[PDB]
Amino acid sequence: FQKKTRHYFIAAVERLWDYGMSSGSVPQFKKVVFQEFTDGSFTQPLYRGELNEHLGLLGPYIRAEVEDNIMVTFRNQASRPYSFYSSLISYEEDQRQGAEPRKNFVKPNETKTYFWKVQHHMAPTKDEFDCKAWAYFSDVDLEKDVHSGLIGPLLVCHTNTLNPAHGRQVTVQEFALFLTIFDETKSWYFTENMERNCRAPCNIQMEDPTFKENYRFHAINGYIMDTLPGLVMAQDQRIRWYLLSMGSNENIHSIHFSGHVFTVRKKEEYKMALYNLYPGVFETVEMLPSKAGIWRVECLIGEHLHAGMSTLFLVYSNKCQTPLGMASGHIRDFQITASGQYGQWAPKLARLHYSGSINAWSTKEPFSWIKVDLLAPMIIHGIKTQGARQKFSSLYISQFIIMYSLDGKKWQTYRGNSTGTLMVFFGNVDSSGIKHNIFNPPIIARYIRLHPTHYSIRSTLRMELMGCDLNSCSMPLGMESKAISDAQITASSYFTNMFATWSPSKARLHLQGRSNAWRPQVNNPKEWLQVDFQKTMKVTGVTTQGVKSLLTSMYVKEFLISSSQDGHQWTLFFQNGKVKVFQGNQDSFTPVVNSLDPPLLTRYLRIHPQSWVHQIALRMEVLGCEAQDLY
Amino acid sequence: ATRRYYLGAVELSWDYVVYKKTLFVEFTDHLFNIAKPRPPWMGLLGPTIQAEVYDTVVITLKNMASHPVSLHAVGVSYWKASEGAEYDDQTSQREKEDDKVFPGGSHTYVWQVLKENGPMASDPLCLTYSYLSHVDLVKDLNSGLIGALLVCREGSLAKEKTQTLHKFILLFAVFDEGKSWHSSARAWPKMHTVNGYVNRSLPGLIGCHRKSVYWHVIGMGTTPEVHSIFLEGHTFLVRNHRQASLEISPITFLTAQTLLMDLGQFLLFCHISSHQHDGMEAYVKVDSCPEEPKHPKTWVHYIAAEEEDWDYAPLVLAPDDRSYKSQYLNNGPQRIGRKYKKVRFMAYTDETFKTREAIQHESGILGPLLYGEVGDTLLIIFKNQASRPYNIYPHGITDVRPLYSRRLPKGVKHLKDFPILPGEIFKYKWTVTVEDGPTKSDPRCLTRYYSSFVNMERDLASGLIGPLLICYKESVDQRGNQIMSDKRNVILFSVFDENRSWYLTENIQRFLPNPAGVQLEDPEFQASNIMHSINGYVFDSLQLSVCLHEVAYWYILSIGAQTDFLSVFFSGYTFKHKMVYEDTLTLFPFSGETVFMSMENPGLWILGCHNSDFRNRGMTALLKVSSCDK
Ligand SMILES: *[C@@H]1O[C@H](CO)[C@@H](O[C@@H]2O[C@H](CO)[C@@H](O)[C@H](O)[C@H]2NC(C)=O)[C@H](O)[C@H]1NC(C)=O
Ligand SMILES: *[C@H]1O[C@H](CO)[C@@H](O)[C@H](O)[C@H]1NC(C)=O
Ligand SMILES: *[C@H]1O[C@H](CO)[C@@H](O)[C@H](O)[C@H]1NC(C)=O
Ligand SMILES: [Ca+2]
Ligand SMILES: [Cu+2]
Ligand SMILES: [Cu+2]
Repeated sequence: FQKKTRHYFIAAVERLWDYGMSSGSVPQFKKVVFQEFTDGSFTQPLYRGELNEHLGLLGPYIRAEVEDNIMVTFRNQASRPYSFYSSLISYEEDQRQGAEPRKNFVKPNETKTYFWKVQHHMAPTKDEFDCKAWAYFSDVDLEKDVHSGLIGPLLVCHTNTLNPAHGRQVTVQEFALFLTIFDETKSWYFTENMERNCRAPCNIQMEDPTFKENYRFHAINGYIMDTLPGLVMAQDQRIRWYLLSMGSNENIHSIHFSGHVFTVRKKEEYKMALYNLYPGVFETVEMLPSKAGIWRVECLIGEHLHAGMSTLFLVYSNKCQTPLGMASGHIRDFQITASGQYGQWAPKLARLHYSGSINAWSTKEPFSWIKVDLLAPMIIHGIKTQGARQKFSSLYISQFIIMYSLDGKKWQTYRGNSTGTLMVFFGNVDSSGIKHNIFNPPIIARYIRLHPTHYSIRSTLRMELMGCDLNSCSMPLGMESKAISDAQITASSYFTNMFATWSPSKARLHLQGRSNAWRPQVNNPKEWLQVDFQKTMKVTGVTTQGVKSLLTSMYVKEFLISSSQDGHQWTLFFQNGKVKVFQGNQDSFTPVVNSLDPPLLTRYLRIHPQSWVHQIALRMEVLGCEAQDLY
Repeated sequence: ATRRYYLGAVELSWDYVVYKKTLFVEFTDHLFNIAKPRPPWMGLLGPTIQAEVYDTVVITLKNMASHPVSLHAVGVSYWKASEGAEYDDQTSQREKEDDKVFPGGSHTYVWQVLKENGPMASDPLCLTYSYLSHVDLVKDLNSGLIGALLVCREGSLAKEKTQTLHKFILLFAVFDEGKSWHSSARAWPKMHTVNGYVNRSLPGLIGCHRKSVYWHVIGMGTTPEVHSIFLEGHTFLVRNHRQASLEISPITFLTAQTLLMDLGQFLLFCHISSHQHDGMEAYVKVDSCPEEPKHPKTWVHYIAAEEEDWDYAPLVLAPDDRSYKSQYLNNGPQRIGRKYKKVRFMAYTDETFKTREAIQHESGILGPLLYGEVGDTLLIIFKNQASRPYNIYPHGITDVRPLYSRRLPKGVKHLKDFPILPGEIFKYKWTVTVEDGPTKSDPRCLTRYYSSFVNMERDLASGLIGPLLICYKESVDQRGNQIMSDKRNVILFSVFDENRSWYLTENIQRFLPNPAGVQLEDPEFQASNIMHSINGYVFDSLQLSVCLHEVAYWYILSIGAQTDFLSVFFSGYTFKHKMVYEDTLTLFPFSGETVFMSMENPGLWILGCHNSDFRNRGMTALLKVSSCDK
């Protein structure tokens, strides 16, 4: 096991503070932020990924293990020169100096690069959590350069907790939360008061009841209207929260998550419902959000809530009603086929809460619709629907009907309990109208279409889906555990000599050896492999794989299946038309989630290889359980 | 089991002749019929509702008010068909009706405790949680909607049918009748106080004497408004992390316990200057009982209270009208590096109070470093050598009695009362027992202090401060006593408000040139003497010498600088307080806390505090680090 020197090419820039949701006179603001770049040539802006856009109006994650190396090659791009600073900023030694100028000052366009061993000083402990949380900010003016906008998160981890995949994730999913109450008597704000809001209609309110951030700013980042974006999480994969309050001396914030509870470590771990964040106290706390649906975080402090903390988070993942995954789903799943167009396109990006200007679905089309392949027959209990925000335009969909297909071929409309002819659904009312519709009787589908019945400026949408699975026996039938005896499987024929016996009794999803899989005596498509269940079974699908023969690769590319009740005559598998051309392997290893449209009820299952790689070679497994026994 | 609580919410008229609200009723209704548990400690309180780990509670609220009012929990799980919190959680038609009970409505409530929200393996037997109401969070609260809601392991109905427990719910709460449901002319709205028991008001009951009493304490308000609560006996549950004084903020609840001595209804503070006048109080009648039908050290201190002069900023000075610092000291003519006449504790060699005790020019104003492990006895022999009379009392120990007798100075109710005039000396005995020292959890040395108590700060502010250290047992045995235990060192965060000092206008005939315009009571001059400092030293005045690879404990406290709290700094350095590692210490005005530090970051470091509105009003020092020798 190794140590790593992990640099982070990072800088400081500006743009700032948007509101446009639903709740147009909106103001420009021009505060400073940290920003992660791509290399020394400070060019690639390093697009903030869907996985960390919650971070939003503060800086990128900087992360390390115990016996590690942290490095920051930093460029300032601004007016007032700023700097990097946190606690373990372990400077070094001494110098021929004049009372030790240890002053960190980073002038615009200059590059101040610093890097240091991260001792067990900064590390979390055996008593603690898998990772502790620390702040970095500009120390040029720690007072102003915090309302200005140089808040930053820093994570320090136990050894063997991160990945090749960057960051960690061993049942993780982390989020930071940055609760301040920003104010502009701080940082260059002069270049805002008479930069915008004033021309020849000016000279109105100097510092009398004007309070422009105690007119607004109650941060949970600075996407902190009463709604910030990226709080996507799986209703299990237990989520760690990084709460760090900052600001001034009224900046106590007491946060909680409705209908959820979390555990905090210290001496031990004791269970808590809300946490008085203090300024300078960098909390880590974890929870297991086993209640599906759509919630929020709020600083419970009366007057704070009532000017910006009611800031949503969504859980999708099962019991049963979780978000079906639109934050936690499928990067660019499914969309339409002509219905939907406006440069800033359709889905691709039409999810709930998706922050930005290029955000959601968008079509000035009297005849429209969008389509989600749930990639499996699913229960859909409801649909949270919301709208977007334009130039100064409020635009959304006001009315909609919902059609679904369980199959793809023949569709039809919907008729939520005893309505009339057709189930008319009520849309949004603004650019943040999360109007969680529920399906009165539920819906079982694979595909859902949404069709507008009236729009604002454009048929315009962003949405999540409510529900969860039916729960078929997606559990290994006994090929792996070998609950199915070596006796219990024959094949069409087996290859055999002296240095090998590739008998059918070897076809096992992961099996090592000299002869570690099934092989036919020669290579024919009308060749097969047969499982015999000593009883009557129900099947989801067969997991296929090839063999690593130390010789060459061997695997099966395409196959067929056949079923029987008698075990001597065979009714084979079909699509909605001809036989099922099965999408099989491509390597010595790697298995295949290959399942069946009509769950096959049988007792005699036969594999029918069609196309292969070098020889026909099979390590495999069946998924399922059983209905009644034989009759 | 499966528990039901059929109780709605009402409008009621309140008192102790000023102010009438909306409360949270208690009653056995199907309609509107009386039903009361409330007599004692229950103030404005929806009934303390208790459910165990595996249970399922059903509140059904009947609303009666001009108010649209909700019901919403914390610390518990439920379906989006409760929550009781309006905002677009998508929620179908019937899933939002829990969110706001339209005025004079009626709604059922679906409440669950799962395993995942029961209390953790080792902590409070029973968790502190409250039940709120939020439609208009600010309104619903200040008005008067709040109750206690408790949750704990498999056995209340069964192991409190057979168990004995002395438990109350104290609701430390700050309703503001200007933020009520409610809206020439001279007398605008007000309140600020415990359980709803105002000013000095007192509630009800007590617990038995020879054992322990548990209180689920719920923090309240509609603003960032911190308190700091006390009474006699230590208040040792936080975890079994073992605390000087319950310290409550915005919205706070964890749950704590204490022991007892006898009948003395013990005094119940909010103990801060600002909250005081309009503050919180209640008694505690600790009575007799129903249910019966390498040894220990001996320390010595000769300390005198004694008048001297204090230059807060000697080393460094550079004023004119050139700064906010330039303004400090005597706002008439005199205004350079700032000199006042103070009275600080100072210890002598022996009864012959003659031999000057060599000083610790790092502790500045601070008294001699007092220390005593559990089991020891402090014989503290104390002379006044300042005219205007004072005394000595340690916030920490409870067994403090005059040396030889168990008398009370001929007349007074207890020593922190009146005693010691100019000249006269008193022999005090401080005996320290396990109860006032640390534990198998804390550090090994909790931080405390001694003030004088003839006047409170009209004393203290004038210089009466010194650090008291109570500690775990050890001597060439126990833990860490094989080559050396590296020395003890104290920082004191203190605003001295000369404006109150028992040397008030004494000091104006002094340093200030001419009272030929004897001006007093002023906007800027009052601000001109509020001295935000660490050990009297201010504005990077005498810092501290240390070196790298050196390692020892810091003991720190907030005193005199009140009305507020202190998040505290240390540039680039990090400490192990509470056996975690944090970089900033949050400190109240009781605030005794004890950190530990590996000194190995060479350079100037600007120790101050994480609040950047005093560290400009002074309130900063420096620290230096560089290799040593030995
Ligand atoms: C209890 O509350 C009453 C409320 O009036 C306090 O009475 C006055 O408070 C004003 C504050 O503006 C002070 O100027 C006076 O000291 C009080 N005057 C009267 C008429 O008594 C009162 O201070 C409170 N009691 C306590 C605990 O001191
Ligand atoms: C370099 O950065 C700062 C940003 O304010 C500025 O002084 C200067 O104009 C920049 N250099 C360029 C783009 O020529
Ligand atoms: C629609 O019918 C279902 C059938 O049980 C019912 O549960 C639901 O309450 C009805 N929808 C309404 C009136 O909200
Ligand atoms: Ca609801
Ligand atoms: Cu807050
Ligand atoms: Cu108070």
